[PDB]
Amino acid sequence: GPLGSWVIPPISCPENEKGPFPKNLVQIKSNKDKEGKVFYSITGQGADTPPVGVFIIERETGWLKVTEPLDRERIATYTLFSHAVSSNGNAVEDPMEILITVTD
Amino acid sequence: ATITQDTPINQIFTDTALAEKMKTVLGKTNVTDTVSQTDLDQVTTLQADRLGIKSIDGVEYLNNLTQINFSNNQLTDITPLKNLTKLVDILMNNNQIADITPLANLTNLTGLTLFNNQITDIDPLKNLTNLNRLELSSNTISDISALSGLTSLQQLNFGNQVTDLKPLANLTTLERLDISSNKVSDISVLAKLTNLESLIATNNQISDITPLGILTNLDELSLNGNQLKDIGTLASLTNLTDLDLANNQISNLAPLSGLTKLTELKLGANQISNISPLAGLTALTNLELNENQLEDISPISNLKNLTYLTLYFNNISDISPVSSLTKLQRLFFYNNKVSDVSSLANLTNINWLSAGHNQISDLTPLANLTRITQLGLNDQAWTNAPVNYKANVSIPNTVKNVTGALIAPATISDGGSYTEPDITWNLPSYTNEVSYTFSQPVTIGKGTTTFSGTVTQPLK
Ligand SMILES: [Ca+2]
Ligand SMILES: [Ca+2]
Ligand SMILES: [Cl-]
Ligand SMILES: [Cl-]
Ligand SMILES: [Cl-]
Ligand SMILES: [Cl-]
Repeated sequence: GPLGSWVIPPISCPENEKGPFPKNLVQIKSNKDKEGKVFYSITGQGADTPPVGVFIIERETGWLKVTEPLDRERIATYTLFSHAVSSNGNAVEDPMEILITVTD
Repeated sequence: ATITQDTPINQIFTDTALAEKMKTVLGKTNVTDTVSQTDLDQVTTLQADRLGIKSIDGVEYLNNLTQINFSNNQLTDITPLKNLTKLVDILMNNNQIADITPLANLTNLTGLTLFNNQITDIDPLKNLTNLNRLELSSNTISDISALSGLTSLQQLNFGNQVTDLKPLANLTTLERLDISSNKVSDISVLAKLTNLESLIATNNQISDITPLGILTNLDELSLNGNQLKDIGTLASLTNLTDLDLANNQISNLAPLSGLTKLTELKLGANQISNISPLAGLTALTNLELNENQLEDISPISNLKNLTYLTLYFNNISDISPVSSLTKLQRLFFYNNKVSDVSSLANLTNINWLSAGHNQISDLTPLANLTRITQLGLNDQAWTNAPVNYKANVSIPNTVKNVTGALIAPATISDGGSYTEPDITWNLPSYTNEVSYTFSQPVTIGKGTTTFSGTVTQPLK
Protein backbone atom coordinates (compact mmCIF):
# COMPACT_ATOMS: atom_id res chain seq x y z
CA GLY A 1 0.00 0.00 0.00
CA PRO A 2 1.02 3.75 0.35
CA LEU A 3 3.86 3.14 2.84
CA GLY A 4 5.67 0.73 0.48
CA SER A 5 9.36 0.79 1.55
CA TRP A 6 9.46 4.48 2.57
CA VAL A 7 11.33 5.45 5.79
CA ILE A 8 10.57 9.05 6.70
CA PRO A 9 10.49 10.88 10.09
CA PRO A 10 8.04 13.71 10.88
CA ILE A 11 9.46 17.00 9.53
CA SER A 12 9.33 20.28 11.42
CA CYS A 13 11.63 23.28 11.00
CA PRO A 14 11.86 26.28 13.31
CA GLU A 15 11.31 29.66 11.64
CA ASN A 16 14.25 32.21 11.54
CA GLU A 17 16.96 29.53 11.51
CA LYS A 18 20.58 30.55 11.42
CA GLY A 19 22.62 29.68 8.33
CA PRO A 20 24.69 28.38 6.65
CA PHE A 21 22.01 27.48 4.08
CA PRO A 22 21.02 25.07 2.70
CA LYS A 23 20.28 23.11 5.89
CA ASN A 24 19.60 19.34 6.01
CA LEU A 25 16.21 18.49 7.56
CA VAL A 26 16.05 14.69 7.20
CA GLN A 27 17.37 11.97 4.89
CA ILE A 28 14.34 10.57 3.04
CA LYS A 29 14.92 6.83 2.30
CA SER A 30 13.23 4.02 0.34
CA ASN A 31 14.33 0.48 1.04
CA LYS A 32 13.79 -0.29 -2.69
CA ASP A 33 17.49 0.92 -2.58
CA LYS A 34 18.30 -2.69 -1.43
CA GLU A 35 17.13 -3.95 -4.92
CA GLY A 36 19.04 -1.34 -6.99
CA LYS A 37 19.91 2.38 -7.33
CA VAL A 38 17.06 4.78 -6.49
CA PHE A 39 16.78 8.49 -7.38
CA TYR A 40 14.80 10.83 -5.13
CA SER A 41 12.80 13.88 -6.08
CA ILE A 42 10.25 16.21 -4.52
CA THR A 43 7.23 18.06 -5.91
CA GLY A 44 4.58 20.42 -4.51
CA GLN A 45 4.40 23.58 -2.35
CA GLY A 46 7.84 24.97 -1.66
CA ALA A 47 9.52 22.47 -4.15
CA ASP A 48 8.16 22.91 -7.78
CA THR A 49 5.10 25.09 -6.99
CA PRO A 50 5.37 28.56 -5.31
CA PRO A 51 7.54 29.42 -3.36
CA VAL A 52 9.77 27.28 -5.69
CA GLY A 53 12.97 25.74 -4.33
CA VAL A 54 12.46 26.52 -0.61
CA PHE A 55 12.98 22.73 -0.18
CA ILE A 56 15.31 20.64 -2.34
CA ILE A 57 16.31 17.04 -2.27
CA GLU A 58 19.73 15.57 -3.19
CA ARG A 59 18.78 12.89 -5.78
CA GLU A 60 21.19 10.09 -4.86
CA THR A 61 21.37 10.59 -1.03
CA GLY A 62 17.80 11.56 -0.23
CA TRP A 63 18.92 14.58 1.89
CA LEU A 64 15.88 16.95 2.13
CA LYS A 65 17.15 20.49 2.63
CA VAL A 66 15.74 23.94 3.31
CA THR A 67 17.42 26.79 1.25
CA GLU A 68 16.37 29.85 3.24
CA PRO A 69 14.94 30.93 6.61
CA LEU A 70 11.28 30.26 7.12
CA ASP A 71 8.58 32.59 8.61
CA ARG A 72 5.57 30.80 10.26
CA GLU A 73 3.37 33.86 9.87
CA ARG A 74 4.03 33.89 6.13
CA ILE A 75 3.74 30.14 5.43
CA ALA A 76 3.08 27.83 8.41
CA THR A 77 3.04 24.54 6.51
CA TYR A 78 4.19 23.11 3.20
CA THR A 79 2.58 20.12 1.50
CA LEU A 80 5.30 18.27 -0.51
CA PHE A 81 5.52 14.80 -2.13
CA SER A 82 8.60 12.56 -2.21
CA HIS A 83 9.22 10.31 -5.27
CA ALA A 84 11.62 7.36 -5.78
CA VAL A 85 12.47 6.09 -9.31
CA SER A 86 14.84 3.26 -10.28
CA SER A 87 17.79 3.38 -12.70
CA ASN A 88 15.51 1.53 -15.26
CA GLY A 89 13.07 4.51 -15.29
CA ASN A 90 10.24 3.13 -13.15
CA ALA A 91 8.69 4.51 -9.93
CA VAL A 92 9.60 2.14 -7.06
CA GLU A 93 7.19 3.80 -4.63
CA ASP A 94 3.89 5.61 -4.70
CA PRO A 95 4.57 9.36 -4.03
CA MET A 96 4.40 10.17 -0.29
CA GLU A 97 2.70 13.32 1.00
CA ILE A 98 5.04 15.01 3.50
CA LEU A 99 3.66 17.86 5.64
CA ILE A 100 6.45 20.20 6.81
CA THR A 101 5.37 22.26 9.82
CA VAL A 102 7.11 25.58 10.60
CA THR A 103 7.49 25.93 14.44
CA ASP A 104 8.67 28.62 16.97
CA ALA B 1 25.97 55.96 -12.49
CA THR B 2 23.13 58.53 -12.40
CA ILE B 3 19.89 59.30 -14.27
CA THR B 4 19.95 62.97 -15.36
CA GLN B 5 16.52 63.04 -17.05
CA ASP B 6 13.21 61.16 -16.72
CA THR B 7 14.06 57.83 -18.50
CA PRO B 8 11.83 54.82 -19.31
CA ILE B 9 12.20 51.88 -16.79
CA ASN B 10 12.72 49.40 -19.76
CA GLN B 11 15.75 51.43 -20.96
CA ILE B 12 17.45 51.31 -17.47
CA PHE B 13 16.59 47.63 -16.64
CA THR B 14 17.16 45.81 -19.99
CA ASP B 15 16.18 42.37 -18.72
CA THR B 16 12.42 42.19 -19.42
CA ALA B 17 11.64 40.29 -16.14
CA LEU B 18 13.64 42.84 -14.09
CA ALA B 19 11.93 45.79 -15.89
CA GLU B 20 8.51 44.30 -14.95
CA LYS B 21 9.60 43.88 -11.31
CA MET B 22 11.02 47.42 -11.17
CA LYS B 23 7.76 48.86 -12.64
CA THR B 24 5.93 47.41 -9.56
CA VAL B 25 8.74 48.47 -7.07
CA LEU B 26 8.60 51.97 -8.47
CA GLY B 27 4.77 52.30 -8.42
CA LYS B 28 4.41 52.53 -12.22
CA THR B 29 1.79 50.93 -14.57
CA ASN B 30 3.93 50.41 -17.72
CA VAL B 31 7.60 49.40 -18.14
CA THR B 32 7.92 52.38 -20.61
CA ASP B 33 6.83 54.87 -17.77
CA THR B 34 9.66 57.23 -17.00
CA VAL B 35 11.48 57.52 -13.67
CA SER B 36 14.02 59.90 -12.17
CA GLN B 37 17.10 59.34 -10.01
CA THR B 38 15.09 60.40 -6.80
CA ASP B 39 12.52 57.62 -7.72
CA LEU B 40 15.47 55.11 -7.94
CA ASP B 41 16.98 56.54 -4.68
CA GLN B 42 13.89 55.31 -2.73
CA VAL B 43 14.91 51.68 -3.42
CA THR B 44 17.04 50.43 -0.42
CA THR B 45 16.12 46.73 -0.57
CA LEU B 46 15.23 44.53 -3.55
CA GLN B 47 13.57 41.06 -3.30
CA ALA B 48 13.87 39.92 -6.98
CA ASP B 49 14.12 36.17 -6.40
CA ARG B 50 12.31 33.57 -8.56
CA LEU B 51 11.62 35.80 -11.57
CA GLY B 52 13.64 34.23 -14.50
CA ILE B 53 16.07 37.17 -14.58
CA LYS B 54 19.17 36.76 -16.84
CA SER B 55 20.71 40.22 -16.47
CA ILE B 56 20.78 42.77 -13.63
CA ASP B 57 21.89 45.62 -15.95
CA GLY B 58 20.33 48.75 -14.47
CA VAL B 59 21.08 47.97 -10.78
CA GLU B 60 23.84 50.16 -10.89
CA TYR B 61 21.65 53.16 -10.64
CA LEU B 62 20.07 51.91 -7.32
CA ASN B 63 22.62 54.03 -5.42
CA ASN B 64 20.97 53.45 -1.99
CA LEU B 65 20.74 49.60 -2.13
CA THR B 66 21.83 47.86 1.07
CA GLN B 67 20.17 44.46 0.62
CA ILE B 68 19.43 42.30 -2.48
CA ASN B 69 17.87 38.95 -3.15
CA PHE B 70 18.40 37.64 -6.70
CA SER B 71 18.31 33.99 -5.71
CA ASN B 72 16.66 31.37 -7.93
CA ASN B 73 17.20 33.18 -11.22
CA GLN B 74 19.52 32.65 -14.32
CA LEU B 75 22.26 35.20 -13.54
CA THR B 76 25.75 34.80 -15.03
CA ASP B 77 27.36 38.26 -15.26
CA ILE B 78 27.13 40.27 -11.96
CA THR B 79 29.24 43.26 -13.10
CA PRO B 80 26.34 45.75 -12.29
CA LEU B 81 26.93 45.24 -8.50
CA LYS B 82 30.57 46.44 -8.59
CA ASN B 83 29.95 49.94 -7.31
CA LEU B 84 26.94 49.23 -4.94
CA THR B 85 29.33 49.57 -1.98
CA LYS B 86 26.43 50.16 0.53
CA LEU B 87 25.47 46.47 0.07
CA VAL B 88 25.66 44.53 3.37
CA ASP B 89 23.66 41.38 2.35
CA ILE B 90 23.41 39.50 -0.93
CA LEU B 91 21.29 36.41 -1.52
CA MET B 92 22.22 34.88 -4.98
CA ASN B 93 22.07 31.08 -4.48
CA ASN B 94 20.70 29.11 -7.50
CA ASN B 95 22.04 30.99 -10.47
CA GLN B 96 24.81 30.30 -13.12
CA ILE B 97 27.41 32.68 -11.65
CA ALA B 98 31.13 31.82 -12.35
CA ASP B 99 32.98 35.17 -11.98
CA ILE B 100 32.57 36.93 -8.61
CA THR B 101 35.26 39.58 -9.33
CA PRO B 102 32.48 42.26 -9.23
CA LEU B 103 32.04 41.51 -5.44
CA ALA B 104 35.72 42.36 -4.53
CA ASN B 105 35.09 46.07 -3.61
CA LEU B 106 31.81 45.40 -1.62
CA THR B 107 33.79 45.56 1.58
CA ASN B 108 30.75 46.33 3.77
CA LEU B 109 29.29 42.85 3.06
CA THR B 110 28.37 40.91 6.23
CA GLY B 111 26.29 38.16 4.50
CA LEU B 112 26.91 36.53 1.12
CA THR B 113 24.92 33.55 -0.15
CA LEU B 114 26.20 31.96 -3.35
CA PHE B 115 25.48 28.26 -3.03
CA ASN B 116 24.46 26.38 -6.21
CA ASN B 117 26.29 28.39 -8.83
CA GLN B 118 29.31 27.70 -11.22
CA ILE B 119 32.01 29.26 -9.02
CA THR B 120 35.59 27.89 -9.11
CA ASP B 121 37.68 30.96 -8.16
CA ILE B 122 36.94 32.62 -4.78
CA ASP B 123 40.05 34.82 -4.65
CA PRO B 124 37.78 38.01 -4.93
CA LEU B 125 36.38 37.16 -1.47
CA LYS B 126 39.84 37.93 0.16
CA ASN B 127 38.94 41.63 0.85
CA LEU B 128 35.39 40.92 2.27
CA THR B 129 36.68 40.85 5.90
CA ASN B 130 33.41 41.90 7.40
CA LEU B 131 31.65 38.70 6.26
CA ASN B 132 30.02 36.78 9.12
CA ARG B 133 27.88 34.52 6.87
CA LEU B 134 29.24 32.95 3.66
CA GLU B 135 27.67 30.10 1.73
CA LEU B 136 29.57 28.57 -1.17
CA SER B 137 28.32 24.91 -1.20
CA SER B 138 27.29 23.27 -4.52
CA ASN B 139 29.97 25.09 -6.48
CA THR B 140 33.27 23.64 -7.95
CA ILE B 141 35.64 25.32 -5.45
CA SER B 142 38.86 23.40 -4.62
CA ASP B 143 40.91 26.04 -2.77
CA ILE B 144 39.78 28.11 0.26
CA SER B 145 43.12 30.02 0.75
CA ALA B 146 41.06 33.21 0.02
CA LEU B 147 39.02 32.59 3.19
CA SER B 148 42.12 32.68 5.48
CA GLY B 149 41.68 36.37 6.45
CA LEU B 150 37.87 36.26 6.98
CA THR B 151 38.32 36.15 10.75
CA SER B 152 34.82 37.36 11.60
CA LEU B 153 33.10 34.36 9.85
CA GLN B 154 30.52 32.67 12.11
CA GLN B 155 28.61 30.56 9.50
CA LEU B 156 30.30 28.94 6.52
CA ASN B 157 29.90 26.28 3.86
CA PHE B 158 31.71 25.42 0.64
CA GLY B 159 32.10 22.83 -2.03
CA ASN B 160 32.65 20.51 -3.76
CA GLN B 161 36.38 19.73 -4.19
CA VAL B 162 37.99 21.34 -1.10
CA THR B 163 40.34 18.66 0.32
CA ASP B 164 42.72 21.04 2.14
CA LEU B 165 41.06 22.69 5.15
CA LYS B 166 44.25 24.42 6.49
CA PRO B 167 43.00 27.94 5.49
CA LEU B 168 40.31 27.65 8.27
CA ALA B 169 43.05 27.78 10.99
CA ASN B 170 42.54 31.39 12.11
CA LEU B 171 38.75 31.49 11.67
CA THR B 172 38.20 30.98 15.42
CA THR B 173 34.86 32.86 15.41
CA LEU B 174 33.30 29.94 13.42
CA GLU B 175 30.23 28.56 15.06
CA ARG B 176 28.43 26.65 12.25
CA LEU B 177 30.38 24.89 9.49
CA ASP B 178 29.33 22.51 6.71
CA ILE B 179 32.11 20.75 4.72
CA SER B 180 29.89 17.96 3.41
CA SER B 181 30.68 16.26 0.03
CA ASN B 182 34.23 17.64 -0.44
CA LYS B 183 36.12 14.21 -0.42
CA VAL B 184 37.85 15.49 2.77
CA SER B 185 39.81 13.06 4.92
CA ASP B 186 42.02 15.36 7.05
CA ILE B 187 40.00 17.39 9.57
CA SER B 188 43.00 18.21 11.89
CA VAL B 189 42.52 21.94 11.43
CA LEU B 190 39.04 21.75 13.04
CA ALA B 191 40.70 21.36 16.47
CA LYS B 192 41.54 25.10 16.18
CA LEU B 193 37.83 26.10 15.84
CA THR B 194 37.19 25.99 19.50
CA ASN B 195 33.79 27.99 19.25
CA LEU B 196 32.27 25.45 16.85
CA GLU B 197 28.70 24.50 17.85
CA SER B 198 27.56 22.70 14.68
CA LEU B 199 29.72 20.67 12.30
CA ILE B 200 28.11 19.00 9.25
CA ALA B 201 30.63 16.78 7.35
CA THR B 202 28.53 14.15 5.57
CA ASN B 203 29.68 12.15 2.56
CA ASN B 204 33.44 12.57 2.96
CA GLN B 205 36.46 10.25 3.52
CA ILE B 206 36.86 10.84 7.29
CA SER B 207 38.27 7.98 9.41
CA ASP B 208 40.11 10.04 12.12
CA ILE B 209 37.89 12.19 14.40
CA THR B 210 40.58 12.82 17.11
CA PRO B 211 40.77 16.50 16.03
CA LEU B 212 37.20 16.96 17.48
CA GLY B 213 38.40 16.17 21.04
CA ILE B 214 38.74 19.73 22.25
CA LEU B 215 35.51 21.00 20.46
CA THR B 216 33.40 20.67 23.63
CA ASN B 217 30.97 23.41 22.49
CA LEU B 218 29.60 21.12 19.78
CA ASP B 219 25.91 20.46 20.14
CA GLU B 220 25.28 19.20 16.54
CA LEU B 221 27.57 16.74 14.68
CA SER B 222 26.95 14.93 11.40
CA LEU B 223 29.50 12.46 10.04
CA ASN B 224 26.95 10.44 8.02
CA GLY B 225 28.72 8.66 5.08
CA ASN B 226 32.36 8.50 6.05
CA GLN B 227 34.74 5.57 7.08
CA LEU B 228 34.48 5.90 10.90
CA LYS B 229 35.18 2.87 13.17
CA ASP B 230 36.92 4.26 16.31
CA ILE B 231 34.59 6.90 17.83
CA GLY B 232 36.35 7.14 21.26
CA THR B 233 36.81 10.90 20.79
CA LEU B 234 33.04 11.54 20.92
CA ALA B 235 32.96 10.72 24.66
CA SER B 236 34.48 14.25 25.17
CA LEU B 237 31.57 15.95 23.35
CA THR B 238 29.08 15.98 26.22
CA ASN B 239 27.12 18.95 24.87
CA LEU B 240 25.95 16.98 21.85
CA THR B 241 22.18 16.83 21.40
CA ASP B 242 22.07 15.75 17.68
CA LEU B 243 24.49 13.18 16.41
CA ASP B 244 24.49 11.44 12.98
CA LEU B 245 26.97 8.58 12.48
CA ALA B 246 24.99 6.61 9.88
CA ASN B 247 26.74 4.85 6.96
CA ASN B 248 30.12 4.11 8.62
CA GLN B 249 31.84 0.93 9.99
CA ILE B 250 31.13 1.45 13.70
CA SER B 251 30.87 -1.44 16.15
CA ASN B 252 31.90 -0.05 19.59
CA LEU B 253 29.27 2.29 20.97
CA ALA B 254 30.81 2.61 24.48
CA PRO B 255 32.06 6.17 23.65
CA LEU B 256 28.40 7.29 23.36
CA SER B 257 27.31 6.04 26.82
CA GLY B 258 27.80 9.32 28.68
CA LEU B 259 26.28 11.55 25.96
CA THR B 260 23.04 11.97 27.95
CA LYS B 261 21.95 15.22 26.29
CA LEU B 262 21.36 13.37 22.98
CA THR B 263 17.82 13.73 21.68
CA GLU B 264 18.59 12.46 18.06
CA LEU B 265 21.03 9.66 17.35
CA LYS B 266 21.50 8.07 13.89
CA LEU B 267 23.51 4.85 13.72
CA GLY B 268 22.01 3.12 10.69
CA ALA B 269 24.25 1.19 8.29
CA ASN B 270 27.11 0.32 10.68
CA GLN B 271 28.49 -2.90 12.24
CA ILE B 272 26.64 -2.81 15.61
CA SER B 273 25.69 -5.98 17.46
CA ASN B 274 25.58 -4.50 21.05
CA ILE B 275 23.45 -1.44 22.02
CA SER B 276 23.96 -1.83 25.82
CA PRO B 277 25.94 1.53 25.66
CA LEU B 278 22.74 3.35 24.55
CA ALA B 279 20.63 2.34 27.60
CA GLY B 280 21.25 5.59 29.53
CA LEU B 281 20.40 7.93 26.67
CA THR B 282 16.95 8.69 28.08
CA ALA B 283 16.49 12.09 26.36
CA LEU B 284 16.37 10.29 22.94
CA THR B 285 13.29 10.96 20.87
CA ASN B 286 14.76 9.68 17.52
CA LEU B 287 16.97 6.60 17.25
CA GLU B 288 18.09 4.91 14.03
CA LEU B 289 19.59 1.41 14.31
CA ASN B 290 18.67 -0.01 10.87
CA GLU B 291 21.20 -2.06 8.84
CA ASN B 292 23.29 -3.45 11.63
CA GLN B 293 23.68 -6.93 13.17
CA LEU B 294 21.33 -6.57 16.05
CA GLU B 295 19.51 -9.57 17.66
CA ASP B 296 19.08 -8.75 21.39
CA ILE B 297 17.45 -5.01 21.65
CA SER B 298 16.60 -5.24 25.43
CA PRO B 299 18.77 -2.07 26.14
CA ILE B 300 16.18 0.08 24.25
CA SER B 301 13.52 -0.62 27.08
CA ASN B 302 14.39 2.58 29.17
CA LEU B 303 14.32 5.00 26.20
CA LYS B 304 10.80 6.08 27.11
CA ASN B 305 10.93 9.32 25.23
CA LEU B 306 11.30 7.66 21.79
CA THR B 307 8.78 8.75 19.18
CA TYR B 308 10.75 7.52 16.09
CA LEU B 309 12.64 4.24 15.89
CA THR B 310 14.27 2.32 13.03
CA LEU B 311 15.41 -1.35 13.36
CA TYR B 312 14.94 -2.61 9.76
CA PHE B 313 17.54 -4.97 8.30
CA ASN B 314 18.72 -6.62 11.53
CA ASN B 315 18.42 -10.15 12.99
CA ILE B 316 15.82 -9.37 15.69
CA SER B 317 13.47 -12.19 16.81
CA ASP B 318 12.20 -10.44 20.04
CA ILE B 319 10.59 -7.05 19.41
CA SER B 320 9.16 -6.97 22.97
CA PRO B 321 11.61 -4.37 24.36
CA VAL B 322 9.70 -1.69 22.37
CA SER B 323 6.53 -2.44 24.52
CA SER B 324 7.54 0.11 27.18
CA LEU B 325 8.06 2.82 24.45
CA THR B 326 4.48 4.05 24.72
CA LYS B 327 5.10 7.39 23.00
CA LEU B 328 6.16 5.66 19.74
CA GLN B 329 4.62 7.28 16.68
CA ARG B 330 6.70 5.62 13.85
CA LEU B 331 8.32 2.20 14.10
CA PHE B 332 10.20 0.48 11.26
CA PHE B 333 11.47 -3.12 11.48
CA TYR B 334 11.16 -4.54 7.93
CA ASN B 335 13.59 -7.53 7.39
CA ASN B 336 13.89 -9.13 10.80
CA LYS B 337 12.74 -12.47 12.35
CA VAL B 338 9.79 -11.28 14.43
CA SER B 339 6.84 -13.64 14.77
CA ASP B 340 5.27 -12.43 18.07
CA VAL B 341 3.75 -8.95 17.68
CA SER B 342 1.62 -9.18 20.90
CA SER B 343 3.74 -6.46 22.59
CA LEU B 344 2.90 -3.88 19.82
CA ALA B 345 -0.69 -3.71 21.14
CA ASN B 346 0.86 -1.36 23.83
CA LEU B 347 1.90 1.28 21.16
CA THR B 348 -1.51 2.94 21.03
CA ASN B 349 -0.25 6.20 19.43
CA ILE B 350 1.56 4.40 16.52
CA ASN B 351 0.97 6.06 13.15
CA TRP B 352 3.55 4.42 10.86
CA LEU B 353 4.11 0.67 11.40
CA SER B 354 6.51 -1.01 8.93
CA ALA B 355 6.78 -4.74 9.64
CA GLY B 356 7.23 -6.45 6.25
CA HIS B 357 9.66 -9.33 5.74
CA ASN B 358 9.29 -10.69 9.25
CA GLN B 359 7.63 -14.00 10.38
CA ILE B 360 4.24 -12.54 11.28
CA SER B 361 1.27 -14.92 10.99
CA ASP B 362 -1.45 -13.26 12.98
CA LEU B 363 -2.57 -9.67 12.86
CA THR B 364 -5.06 -9.78 15.77
CA PRO B 365 -2.62 -8.00 18.25
CA LEU B 366 -2.67 -4.94 15.90
CA ALA B 367 -6.51 -4.67 15.70
CA ASN B 368 -6.89 -1.76 18.08
CA LEU B 369 -4.05 0.42 16.62
CA THR B 370 -6.60 2.78 15.02
CA ARG B 371 -4.28 5.77 14.85
CA ILE B 372 -2.20 3.97 12.13
CA THR B 373 -2.04 5.95 8.85
CA GLN B 374 0.86 4.05 7.14
CA LEU B 375 1.30 0.28 7.33
CA GLY B 376 3.58 -2.41 5.89
CA LEU B 377 3.04 -6.16 6.26
CA ASN B 378 4.33 -7.61 2.89
CA ASP B 379 6.53 -10.60 2.36
CA GLN B 380 6.51 -12.46 5.65
CA ALA B 381 8.06 -15.98 5.72
CA TRP B 382 8.29 -18.78 8.22
CA THR B 383 8.80 -22.51 8.50
CA ASN B 384 6.25 -24.54 10.41
CA ALA B 385 7.28 -27.24 12.84
CA PRO B 386 7.67 -30.51 10.81
CA VAL B 387 4.70 -32.95 10.36
CA ASN B 388 4.47 -36.38 8.93
CA TYR B 389 4.43 -37.09 5.28
CA LYS B 390 1.35 -39.01 4.11
CA ALA B 391 0.00 -39.16 0.44
CA ASN B 392 -3.31 -37.27 1.56
CA VAL B 393 -1.40 -35.05 4.09
CA SER B 394 -3.19 -31.94 5.42
CA ILE B 395 -2.22 -29.16 7.81
CA PRO B 396 -4.21 -26.34 9.38
CA ASN B 397 -3.85 -22.92 7.78
CA THR B 398 -2.67 -20.57 10.57
CA VAL B 399 -2.62 -17.19 8.75
CA LYS B 400 -5.08 -14.85 10.57
CA ASN B 401 -6.27 -11.36 9.55
CA VAL B 402 -6.82 -8.46 11.99
CA THR B 403 -10.48 -9.64 12.33
CA GLY B 404 -9.32 -13.10 13.55
CA ALA B 405 -10.55 -14.86 10.39
CA LEU B 406 -8.25 -17.19 8.52
CA ILE B 407 -6.76 -15.86 5.23
CA ALA B 408 -7.10 -18.37 2.36
CA PRO B 409 -3.84 -19.22 0.53
CA ALA B 410 -3.09 -17.37 -2.71
CA THR B 411 -0.84 -20.25 -4.04
CA ILE B 412 -0.13 -23.80 -2.84
CA SER B 413 2.89 -25.86 -4.03
CA ASP B 414 2.94 -29.34 -5.59
CA GLY B 415 -0.67 -28.95 -6.88
CA GLY B 416 -2.18 -28.66 -3.36
CA SER B 417 -5.64 -27.23 -2.59
CA TYR B 418 -7.57 -25.48 0.16
CA THR B 419 -10.91 -25.60 1.91
CA GLU B 420 -11.05 -23.83 5.27
CA PRO B 421 -9.24 -24.53 7.59
CA ASP B 422 -7.09 -27.30 5.88
CA ILE B 423 -4.51 -27.25 3.11
CA THR B 424 -4.38 -30.76 1.58
CA TRP B 425 -1.88 -32.24 -0.85
CA ASN B 426 -1.76 -35.38 -3.07
CA LEU B 427 1.94 -36.28 -3.38
CA PRO B 428 3.15 -39.21 -5.63
CA SER B 429 5.90 -40.30 -3.26
CA TYR B 430 7.70 -38.81 -0.30
CA THR B 431 8.81 -35.10 -0.55
CA ASN B 432 10.64 -33.24 2.27
CA GLU B 433 8.77 -29.97 2.00
CA VAL B 434 5.63 -28.36 0.67
CA SER B 435 4.55 -24.72 0.89
CA TYR B 436 1.92 -22.10 0.32
CA THR B 437 1.58 -18.32 -0.05
CA PHE B 438 -0.98 -15.80 1.04
CA SER B 439 -1.66 -12.27 -0.18
CA GLN B 440 -4.41 -10.18 1.48
CA PRO B 441 -5.00 -6.42 1.37
CA VAL B 442 -5.79 -5.00 4.81
CA THR B 443 -6.37 -1.63 6.44
CA ILE B 444 -5.87 -0.89 10.16
CA GLY B 445 -7.14 2.59 11.10
CA LYS B 446 -6.28 4.41 7.86
CA GLY B 447 -3.03 2.50 6.99
CA THR B 448 -3.20 0.08 4.05
CA THR B 449 -0.99 -2.75 2.90
CA THR B 450 -0.90 -6.26 1.61
CA PHE B 451 -0.35 -8.85 4.36
CA SER B 452 1.52 -11.47 2.38
CA GLY B 453 3.93 -14.30 2.77
CA THR B 454 5.34 -17.75 2.15
CA VAL B 455 4.86 -20.63 4.56
CA THR B 456 7.13 -23.71 4.33
CA GLN B 457 5.91 -27.00 5.82
CA PRO B 458 8.68 -29.58 6.29
CA LEU B 459 7.61 -33.30 6.07
CA LYS B 460 9.89 -35.80 8.09
CA1 LIG C 1 7.81 35.07 12.08
CA1 LIG D 1 20.50 2.01 3.79
CL1 LIG E 1 11.21 44.35 -3.55
CL1 LIG F 1 20.73 5.05 7.64
CL1 LIG G 1 2.29 9.97 23.99
CL1 LIG H 1 7.10 -2.77 5.81
